[PDB]
Amino acid sequence: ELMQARMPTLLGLIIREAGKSALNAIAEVREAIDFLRYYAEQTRRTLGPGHGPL
Amino acid sequence: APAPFADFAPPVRPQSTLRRAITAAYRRPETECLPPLVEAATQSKEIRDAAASTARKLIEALRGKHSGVEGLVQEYSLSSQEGVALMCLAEALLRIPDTATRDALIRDKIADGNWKSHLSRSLFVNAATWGLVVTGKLTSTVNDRSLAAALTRLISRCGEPVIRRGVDMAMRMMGEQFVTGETIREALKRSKELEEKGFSYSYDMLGEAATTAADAERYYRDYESAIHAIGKASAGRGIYEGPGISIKLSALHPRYSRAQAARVMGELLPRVKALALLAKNYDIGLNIDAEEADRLELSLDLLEVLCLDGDLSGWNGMGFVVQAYGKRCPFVLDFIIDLARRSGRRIMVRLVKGAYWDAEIKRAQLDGLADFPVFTRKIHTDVSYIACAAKLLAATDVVFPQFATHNAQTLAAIYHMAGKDFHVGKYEFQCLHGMGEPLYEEVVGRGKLDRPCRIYAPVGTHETLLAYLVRRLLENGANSSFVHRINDPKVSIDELIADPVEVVRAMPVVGAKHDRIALPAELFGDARTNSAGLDLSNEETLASLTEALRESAAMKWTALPQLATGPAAGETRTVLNPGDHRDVVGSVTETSEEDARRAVRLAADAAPDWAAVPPSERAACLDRAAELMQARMPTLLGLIIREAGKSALNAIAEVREAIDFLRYYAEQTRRTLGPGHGPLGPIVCISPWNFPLAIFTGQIAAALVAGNPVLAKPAEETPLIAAEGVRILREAGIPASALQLLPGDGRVGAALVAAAETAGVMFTGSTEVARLIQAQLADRLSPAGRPIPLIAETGGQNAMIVDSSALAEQVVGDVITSAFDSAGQRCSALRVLCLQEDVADRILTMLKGALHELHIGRTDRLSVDVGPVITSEAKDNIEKHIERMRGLGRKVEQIGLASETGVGTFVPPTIIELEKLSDLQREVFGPVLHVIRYRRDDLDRLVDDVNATGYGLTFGLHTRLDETIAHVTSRIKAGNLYINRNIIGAVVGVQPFGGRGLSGTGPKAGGPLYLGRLVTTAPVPPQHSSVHTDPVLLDFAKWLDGKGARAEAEAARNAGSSSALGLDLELPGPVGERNLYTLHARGRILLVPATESGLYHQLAAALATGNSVAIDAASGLQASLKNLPQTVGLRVSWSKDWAADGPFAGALVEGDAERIRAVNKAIAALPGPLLLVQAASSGEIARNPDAYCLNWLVEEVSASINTAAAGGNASLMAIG
Amino acid sequence: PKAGGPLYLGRLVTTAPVPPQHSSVHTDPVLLDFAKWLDGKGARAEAEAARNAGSSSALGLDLELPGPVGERNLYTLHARGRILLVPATESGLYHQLAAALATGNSV
Ligand SMILES: Cc1cc2nc3c(=O)[nH]c(=O)nc-3n(C[C@H](O)[C@H](O)[C@H](O)COP(=O)(O)OP(=O)(O)OC[C@H]3O[C@@H](n4cnc5c(N)ncnc54)[C@H](O)[C@@H]3O)c2cc1C
Ligand SMILES: NC(=O)c1ccc[n+]([C@@H]2O[C@H](COP(=O)([O-])OP(=O)(O)OC[C@H]3O[C@@H](n4cnc5c(N)ncnc54)[C@H](O)[C@@H]3O)[C@@H](O)[C@H]2O)c1
Ligand SMILES: O=C(O)c1cccc2c1OCCO2
Ligand SMILES: [Mg+2]
Repeated sequence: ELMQARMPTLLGLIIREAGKSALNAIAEVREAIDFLRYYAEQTRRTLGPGHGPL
Repeated sequence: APAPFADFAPPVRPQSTLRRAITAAYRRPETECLPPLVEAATQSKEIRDAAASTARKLIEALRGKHSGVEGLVQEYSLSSQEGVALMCLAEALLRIPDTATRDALIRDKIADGNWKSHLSRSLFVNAATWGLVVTGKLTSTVNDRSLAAALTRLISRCGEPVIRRGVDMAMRMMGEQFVTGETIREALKRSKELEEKGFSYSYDMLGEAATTAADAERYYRDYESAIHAIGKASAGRGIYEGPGISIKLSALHPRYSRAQAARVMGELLPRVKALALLAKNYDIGLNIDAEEADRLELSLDLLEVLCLDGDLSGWNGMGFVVQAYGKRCPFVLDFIIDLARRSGRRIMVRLVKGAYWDAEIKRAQLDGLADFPVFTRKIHTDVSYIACAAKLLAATDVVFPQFATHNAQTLAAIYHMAGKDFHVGKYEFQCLHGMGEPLYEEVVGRGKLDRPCRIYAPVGTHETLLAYLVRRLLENGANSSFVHRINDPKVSIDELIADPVEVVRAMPVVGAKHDRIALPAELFGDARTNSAGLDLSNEETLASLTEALRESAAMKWTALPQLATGPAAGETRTVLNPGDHRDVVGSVTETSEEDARRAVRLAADAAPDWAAVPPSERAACLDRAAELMQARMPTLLGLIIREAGKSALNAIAEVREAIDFLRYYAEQTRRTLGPGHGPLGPIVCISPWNFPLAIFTGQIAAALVAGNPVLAKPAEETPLIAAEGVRILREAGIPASALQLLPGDGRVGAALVAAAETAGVMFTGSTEVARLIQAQLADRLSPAGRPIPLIAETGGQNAMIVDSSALAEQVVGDVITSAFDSAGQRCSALRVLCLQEDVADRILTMLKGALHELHIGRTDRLSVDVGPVITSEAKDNIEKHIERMRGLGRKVEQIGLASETGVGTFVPPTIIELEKLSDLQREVFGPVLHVIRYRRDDLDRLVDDVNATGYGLTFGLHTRLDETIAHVTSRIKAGNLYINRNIIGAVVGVQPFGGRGLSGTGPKAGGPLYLGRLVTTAPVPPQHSSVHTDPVLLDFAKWLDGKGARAEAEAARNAGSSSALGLDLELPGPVGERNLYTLHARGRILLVPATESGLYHQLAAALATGNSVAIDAASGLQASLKNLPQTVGLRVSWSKDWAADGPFAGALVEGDAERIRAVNKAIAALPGPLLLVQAASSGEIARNPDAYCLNWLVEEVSASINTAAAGGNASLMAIG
Repeated sequence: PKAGGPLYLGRLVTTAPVPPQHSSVHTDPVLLDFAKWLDGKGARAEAEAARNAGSSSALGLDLELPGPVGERNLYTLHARGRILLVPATESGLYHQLAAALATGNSV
């Protein structure tokens, strides 16, 4: 949620630090948001007490 | 000697005017049924507005107070599969009777780890039911690997708390929701609360479809004990205020059917009378539930006798259901109201819509009947219901109407139709326990509509309720169902209160059939017209058939050698009825060997003239012959019944199959044949006695329509129906020179096979005789110097595998039919039943009980289930096998035969229990079922054992479990697979028929490759292609390119593309079934090359079609295949001793004519299966890219899956 | 395992969970032949482990994943290829073989 709300500022940094176009920077932030939400959902679908961390 | 058909199917009683009006409406066109129902259901504008307002009020209350499973899914964030798996686990845990044990297993074993280790029977046997509960969607089979994964996931994620909640939920649902109680005492205890509010009860003890006498006796004593408990509890409240019972006639006799009407009236009726007498003494209701459409009119005969029986006088509790989805409903009501007037009994009439809709659609389509016995649009049933309620409400002085419905619109319409004057006893509503109470708590009581409601209350254990729970859920759970729609937020109240009477009245065509449901005649659409059957439950049909059958027995049937030049003289003998040798059916004049050879020469002379008839006109002859056979079906039935020992049911299907062959091969011709698909020439068609019209017609029709003149050699046992088939084909326009009939024994067949002008042979019969024909043909080459094509369709050792997830009652019916129909004289008949050990004793007990309910006798009576075997020699051979098994100590069950069977040749249906599949070493072509048992872990070995017989014709599997379906169907090697249904009665163009190994050469009869075998250049069949390329072929083509064999590499790539390996089609057919047709590799192909290039072409053809090869080491071509890729090497073996390296599944041969002849003789000498051999010269391989035809290097597999097996049709849930 | 896919998190715990939708109705036929061979040898525990591996393997999984219209996004599980087996004991080798064969691999 924070990355979504702050996407315009994150874009500016990605454009200037990493040489990305605005379109590519948008997709970059989207992918980060999607990783967060995807692994959150996969966790809610799977992880229980017996799945101990490394 | 009883006169033929003198006692074929006499009705229980003479049909009254009222009974005849019922029968007349059985399959009346839907457009004719609806207008009078619309008129009868019409109400004033004022009433329609009042009813809409009442329905809206009821629906607003329903939606305003509106699951346990849904809250469980939500609390634990379960997926649908997890919810289903959880409920399956809960069901299993509730099979543990002791509570403390169950709770310890949950806490200490299930929750902490492996549920599989602690819980012979899949947890997920009933997951289709729980799927309906959780998702509202029906699946016919269970994805048990998905459910197992989901269960592990949910337990590892949520642990004991979710298991506890699932157990408590399933306990409530199965103990209090799907049933009112587990026992009648518990149900009665739980009924007091709503009885105090003004409800009443009718208890449903959940019995139906008795399979054995013992089952029927168990259901009887269950009803009897329930009547006592209910009557004790009623305590004089009477039939309206007090509780009653509902019974199903199918629970009370294992042969409840019109065909067995005499046993029904003699044996079932007294049982109902005894139950009714007890209900009379307690003064409770006893309701007869309505079942399948073909039992409606039969049940009226029981209702009539009971209502006229003075011993039951003084009691008005007899009740009877009528189904408004049925076209006969208003006429049935007229009959019942009149019976109530005559008897003076106020019959309790429960009006329902109907519970068997999907099944009725499927049945009418399967049977090829004129129309459905039920409506096909849901709104038509609604109008029918309201129209029938108007009829009932006009007769409340003489019947007690009971309006069973959960539809608030239907309810409101009848509430206002009935008007303001009411008293208890005038009429009532009814609803289902745990489904209708929300609606009817807005109805019962002075504070509501002050109308009573009787709750239909299921009573039974978990096992009993689950058996047919799917059908009961679909009643209120399909997309068109009110209960489903009231829960759908996208359905408005205005939609729910729509007046079906006015909607139908305004449609462009009142009463039009549903657009998406095919009439049985239109199952195949524009491709061809389906054959039509006959309804042997229809009294008009039975009466007309009786007369046609009697007339057929008065005919002087003959069969003569019908040469191109005219009938020929010969030795004449009588043809006797195998069920009674005193019954002379006709006379056959048999062909001399000289005349058989003359007939081939005449066929050869006539071959150009027949080949010159354009394919479309040849196909038109077949279509005309199909029309003639359809019109002549009743007479043909009579001949088949008497000559071949077949039942009427089986004779109908036989004539239908012949009609379907004619129309199928006609259409396939119109799709394919052109000037370059030249005929072979004279074809000898040799046909068996067991399908004496259908297979006879199929082979001849195919050969004729492909442009070949035919020499038809029918089985010596059944020449008369063959002569009639030839007469019909000639009437349809087949010239006498193109179709010659040569009756006689195998000597006539052999003379035909050996005749120099014989260009091809179509044989259906025993594997041993096919092998003799194969040896004779190996002596011969065509004028072009190529092998004479042989299509040889031979026996089977057909198995059915049944696991612990199958429904025993379904299994037993399919086994009894598959094994003993036609006295087991089908090539497809079930020979070996394989029962998983954990269910084997229960199923075997049921099977033996069902065996003893079969009626064996002369087949000119509808009540006969199993007729004679064809000859005394057949009888002797079968009996020798039985006594050998009995002498080895194997348990043998046999039905006792009536003395009347002595005049014919009968073998009693027999069950033999074997230790191992290898105890059976030869096809026993009779009514003899062998039973073996297997441990679940040995399933794969068992499939090996089935395959190990070398046969591969039909195969059945009964399981609900997708993992088992996938495993077994991937490993079994048979041409016709059947899942959750019987394994017999393959349907032309739907289950293309034919097997592999010792069962046949192929191509399949009634399939798209068949005609292409009967021409010198095979056409491209309809839909015959595949986008898949065999990867070993591709590796071989690359290897060829690496060796510099560039032309062969191109030919290999072309073979890869041309191959139809991987074709995977669904064929059109009836609803409730999926019929699949797939092309697989044949197996290991024997390659006999002469040149390196020939070898490469042979290998390309074989690999492109997925096969492995054995290459003749005597070719000396070993150095031509150096350094093969490992993938190709895995498929390549070299053979010095061909007989030691088989069985092969075909052969490719390269050589000049005498090399081909020599190889063909050597191949014929190989033990085991007849090999489909293709030969070519080296020059032909160079000139013709299709020198070897890829059609014959793939194996066809048909699979027919009963998708209604779980209890309903998921696709038809979306059809309203 | 693939990032943004259902096997990923299971690599980051000491005991992998069963991912959503992770199952297959297909049983490797060479696994089946191996289980029968173990049966014939009396290696009952190993034959059971082999059958259990054959069932729990998701080899053959073939899913369509939710996504935009105008696109079909498919996710399938295939054999890895050839698995290096480094056993110490006969029973260990049979268990390793069962795992590898059940997932469609050579060894
Ligand atoms: C107390 C009780 C006892 C019953 N006893 C019996 C019995 O002994 N025998 C029996 O056969 N039924 C019986 N039924 C009816 C059956 O079980 C269903 O409950 C009933 O048909 C549902 O209709 P409805 O008015 O509840 O709901 P609705 O949603 O109004 O009606 C559903 C019904 O419409 C019909 N239908 C659905 N689709 C189509 C279509 N495409 N074309 C034509 N018709 C269609 C079906 O009959 C379906 O069940 C009984 C019902 C009740 C309430
Ligand atoms: N796969 C199929 O489609 C299919 C269909 C029906 C029957 N069958 C098989 O048919 C068999 C039963 O039929 P049947 O008893 O009539 O079989 P069969 O082998 O006894 O007789 C079939 C035909 O072969 C003829 N015949 C016998 N000896 C011959 C010879 N030496 N040369 C040429 N022709 C000869 C007979 O006259 C008859 O017409 C069973 O084995 C059954 O499984 C197979
Ligand atoms: O019983 C069968 O499966 C079968 C197979 C081939 C031809 C038939 C069959 O039965 C119906 C008549 O014609
Ligand atoms: Mg014979």
